[PDB]
Amino acid sequence: VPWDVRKSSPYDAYDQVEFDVPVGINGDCYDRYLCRMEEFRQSLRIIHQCLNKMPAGPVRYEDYKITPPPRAAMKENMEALIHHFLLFTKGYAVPPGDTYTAIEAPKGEMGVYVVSDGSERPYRVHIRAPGFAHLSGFDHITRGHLLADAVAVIGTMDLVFGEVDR
Amino acid sequence: MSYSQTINSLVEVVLVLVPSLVGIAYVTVGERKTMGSMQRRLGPNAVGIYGLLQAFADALKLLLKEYVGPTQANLVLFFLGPVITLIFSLLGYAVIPYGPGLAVNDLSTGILYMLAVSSLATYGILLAGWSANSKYAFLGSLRSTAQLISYELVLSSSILLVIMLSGSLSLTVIVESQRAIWYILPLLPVFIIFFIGSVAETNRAPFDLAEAESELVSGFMTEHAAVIFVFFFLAEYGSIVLMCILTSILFLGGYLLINAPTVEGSFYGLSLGVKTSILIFVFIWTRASFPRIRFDQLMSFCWTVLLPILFALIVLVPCILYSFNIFPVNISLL
Amino acid sequence: QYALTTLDIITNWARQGSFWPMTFGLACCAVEMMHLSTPRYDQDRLGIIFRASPRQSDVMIVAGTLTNKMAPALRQVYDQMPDPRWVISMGSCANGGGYYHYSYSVVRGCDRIVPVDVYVPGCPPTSEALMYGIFQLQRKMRNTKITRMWYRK
Amino acid sequence: MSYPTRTLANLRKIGLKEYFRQLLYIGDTKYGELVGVDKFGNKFYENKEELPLRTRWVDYAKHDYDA
Amino acid sequence: ATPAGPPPKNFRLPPPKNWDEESESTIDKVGKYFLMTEMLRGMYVLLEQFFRPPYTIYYPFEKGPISPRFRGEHALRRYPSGEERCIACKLCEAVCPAQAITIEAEERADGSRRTTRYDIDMTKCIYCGFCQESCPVDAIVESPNAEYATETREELLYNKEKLLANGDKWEPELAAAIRADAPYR
Amino acid sequence: VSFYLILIGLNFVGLSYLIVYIGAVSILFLFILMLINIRTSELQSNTSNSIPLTIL
Amino acid sequence: DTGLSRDQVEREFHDQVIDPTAKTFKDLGMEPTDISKWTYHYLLPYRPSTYYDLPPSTEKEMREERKYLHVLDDQ
Amino acid sequence: MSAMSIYIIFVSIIAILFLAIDLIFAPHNPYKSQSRSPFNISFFIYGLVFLLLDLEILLLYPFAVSEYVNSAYGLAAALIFIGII
Amino acid sequence: PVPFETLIPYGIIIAMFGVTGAGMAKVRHMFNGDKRHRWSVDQWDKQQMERDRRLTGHLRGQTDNPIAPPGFEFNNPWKVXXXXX
Ligand code: SF4
Ligand code: SF4
Ligand code: SF4
Repeated sequence: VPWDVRKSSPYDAYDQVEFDVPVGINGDCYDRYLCRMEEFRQSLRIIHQCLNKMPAGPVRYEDYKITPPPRAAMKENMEALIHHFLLFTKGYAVPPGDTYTAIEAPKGEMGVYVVSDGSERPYRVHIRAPGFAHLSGFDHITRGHLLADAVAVIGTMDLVFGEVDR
Repeated sequence: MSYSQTINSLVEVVLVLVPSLVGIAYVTVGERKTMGSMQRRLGPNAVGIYGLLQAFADALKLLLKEYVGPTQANLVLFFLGPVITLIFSLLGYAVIPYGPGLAVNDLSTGILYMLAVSSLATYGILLAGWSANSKYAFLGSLRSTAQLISYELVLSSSILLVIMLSGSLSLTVIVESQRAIWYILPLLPVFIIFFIGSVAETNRAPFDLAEAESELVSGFMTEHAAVIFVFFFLAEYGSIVLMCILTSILFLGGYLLINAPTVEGSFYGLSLGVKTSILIFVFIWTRASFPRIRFDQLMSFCWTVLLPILFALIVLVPCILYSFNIFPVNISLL
Repeated sequence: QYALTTLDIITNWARQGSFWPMTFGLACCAVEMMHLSTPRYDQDRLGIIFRASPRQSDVMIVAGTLTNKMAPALRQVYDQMPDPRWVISMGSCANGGGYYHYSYSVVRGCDRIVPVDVYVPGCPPTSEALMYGIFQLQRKMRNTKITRMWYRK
Repeated sequence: MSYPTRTLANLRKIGLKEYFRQLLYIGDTKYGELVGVDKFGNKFYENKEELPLRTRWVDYAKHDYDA
Repeated sequence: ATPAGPPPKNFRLPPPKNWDEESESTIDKVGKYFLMTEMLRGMYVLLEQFFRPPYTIYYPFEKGPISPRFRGEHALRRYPSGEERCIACKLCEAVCPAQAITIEAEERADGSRRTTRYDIDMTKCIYCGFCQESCPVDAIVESPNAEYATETREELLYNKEKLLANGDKWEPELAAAIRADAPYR
Repeated sequence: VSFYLILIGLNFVGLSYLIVYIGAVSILFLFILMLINIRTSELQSNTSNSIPLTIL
Repeated sequence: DTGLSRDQVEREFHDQVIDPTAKTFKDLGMEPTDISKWTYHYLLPYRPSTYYDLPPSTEKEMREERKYLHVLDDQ
Repeated sequence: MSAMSIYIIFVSIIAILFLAIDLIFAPHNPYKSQSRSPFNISFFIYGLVFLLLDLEILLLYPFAVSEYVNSAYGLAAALIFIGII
Repeated sequence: PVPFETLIPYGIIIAMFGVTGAGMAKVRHMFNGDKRHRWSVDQWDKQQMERDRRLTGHLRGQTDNPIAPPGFEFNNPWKVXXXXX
């Protein structure tokens, strides 16, 4: 299946960079190994483009109601000091609503579902971990097969259990 | 004779056995340092100068560690397997010639002695897995016993081809018969098969399921603590060195090179050592270079690749010997 | 007296020279712990070999967040370690609960479950910080009195 | 991992006594210029022709060296 | 599976090739099998690495690199005069993601706004630098130190005395790290 | 028995016993025996009842 | 501690005689349990549990065994 | 005393010393139904084919130390024997 | 470069083989009376050594004399045993 979240729903600067998507054909551990080895080369290819396309300017959104002001501003002018005080004690308020946002994480589609109530604390944060869905398929991919192949498919799933359990 | 026979036998035994264990200790240190250089690292360099005391630290640590035996199945049976494995792994050094006739026992049936003592060593592994009273570890020790006997067939089939060339089971005569040519040239496929069989026979990588912990069901050797670990590990390094010595004896001309008795003996010992050390290096080299073969694949490799080739060579080689009038004499010569 | 110190030095030199941890790699601290075996630091150069089973191991490194669901397993492997044995708590989570100290599912420090010989701070401690703690435990072994302790009483 | 030419040269620049002492703590044959000494007595050295991250090193004042 | 629209050009693979149709000679095929050519090539790679320089450094005689931003052991700092930098704003206690800081404060004998309790539970702290980012006077900082493993857990409950002593000992590093990175803060 | 045969000079047959009987026949017997379910209680005959016949 | 010494051999001829003018568990509100209540609990991990040691199979057990294949012939 | 007898005794002695050290000086503490399942027939086959093939190799070892007297005639019978197995 | 420290254990292993070879050659030579030893000794060889001892007293003793000393015709050893025939 040719599908990459960076291609289908571009985020950050992935629409400004060139790269290829490795896709297998047999759906086995060997194809998934070859896709990951080629992903090494496309990652390096993207990094080189980012080195040359790096623009000048600020690295934090320029509203001190959301991002903390520079330390020199915070010690210099009244407005910056207030915004520094509030962001580190109350935090910024996030408009109410909800969103499901997904990226192409190294282990697959990582998503997060956040519900905002308008306050400075999130009402609900649910994390969609690709390793959770993958390990839930372990029975489907391993039933009828050899015990001596289980280590191969545990490794073919990119499994970190901080992702799985959260 | 000149002095007491008992004194001679004491000294001859001490000269072979004691420096052997020193060499086995430093093969483990050399394994760690060779894989490290291959892995862009150092390996042991802090326990003793240049890491030269590392194996002695390991052995003393394990010898003073507490042993956790099974749920009182039997005291004798639990140690019985480890003891057998170590003793018979070391017994094969007694027929190694460090020069013509320079062996603890210059035996005319020496090749068959080496085969017998190796067969008696597989018992300890099988008797250990059962004694552990864990059906999970028994199956791994069972798979390890199946691999050891199957590749014992590979080694004794390869050795039969060398005996056809030399016409003798004396290790000395095999070596002397290579002054004509090292058998690795005429028997080149046999040497490669024999070396592969020797790696499998020693439970060494890529045939290392016995100690593999990442494989879910493997790792029978991984449940061995304190003294039992020392027994099994010493037996394994001892067999690795002996399979490299026997490989040099059969195919690399043994103690042969490329007036005083002391220097002639030293050169023969050194030439055997250099050849043995090279095969120990290759032995380490393959562990670092390859991934691990599954049990079903390694049994299929033995029985559907190596053995069918060897049995084909068992037909061809004596036909060549007869066709060229080169069937050797079997009397005491050399 | 001097003899018993000599055996004391000898037996302690062996405990330091072959330091075999059983890495209970619970979470992200295991990544820093795994970096101690890699070429830059090469723990093997000092004699450290990681061991998969507690039977072959001298030290337990708790490197990760200990959940309530996991604590019985940790106690079980600690009980299966032959003496002499030591425990190193590595990381804020293993130490006192860490970022999850106020969680319903987290043990607020593995010292509620097992006795701990060395606490290594950081979330995660650096590979060098882990090495520093291992050095402290070796210095602890180096000062352990064994034959002189029995000789006192 | 010193290599023969490196170790042979450093031996000549330092002598066998110093060589063996260095082999007793750091386990290597290192030579460089003395950058300075700290309050505790540790000596610090630099050599910019060493391998990366090995260009600076300390000789600890105390036998039971601790970081 | 494929995106909507017409099938991607040449997405369908051509039919499988029979043994007869393989474009590779028997001698080469038999030779690689029996001689294990690709395994020999992999072994040759290891010998190349065997003669390359190792990456190992000899710790603790040598150290790995750290940056002015490195987040290690916490310290409380002074002014050049020796007055405490801390004025009990409680910004670090409020922002702390792990609730590792506990502070109490009143007027000092001279009437200055100062702390009476400043504890950091180092077994709760996640070493994130948020306190150091939130401090308006550069009072709380993380030192570069990472080698302070302790025998007991109680030794990792830092009170104000422990933290002010840490700042006194580490101040030249603390000022150098602040000097290098303050333009970016 | 094998050690006995070796010491009287029957070295080939003595080593053949070690290789064949211990090395392979006994290994096959233990593999099968150590895989099958055995209750030792189900296998104990009252040997005292067989002792008079044993003497005769 | 070898569990064996001169004053320990002498100690085994002596027989525990309970002072009648001494406070007991009664005074503390406690009722000691008998040791035979605790042998099974404390010695359970020391009873062999190998399959070799179960008592012989009942006729109920002999009959059900014939509902299973006991060797994998395909493996 | 034959060098082979002293060798056997010394190797045995080494094994006892290793046991003795860990029995005397190592610590010791009292730190000490079952389901059943069918076993795999492949284990019986490995042992069976090993044993039968181990016997046939054994029967060829006399030929390798007798090739000169056996010459062509003994080679025929050896080849007949090899062909059958 | 060459990692010499990795090669040191091989030098130790190689040197241990040399120590065994040199040592076994020297002690065997002193045992044989300062002459090189025998090997691949068959029954004919053993008998010739016993005949050498009944001429000189030493199993490795040599004499070019065409005439046997008196008592040679009487010192042929008939070996006696109690069980194994
Ligand atoms: S202490 Fe920090 S780095 Fe270590 S396991 Fe817990 S969260 Fe991960
Ligand atoms: S350390 Fe800084 S942020 Fe925290 S109370 Fe003191 S002044 Fe406020
Ligand atoms: S580093 Fe982070 S967790 Fe630790 S005290 Fe400062 S804000 Fe709290």
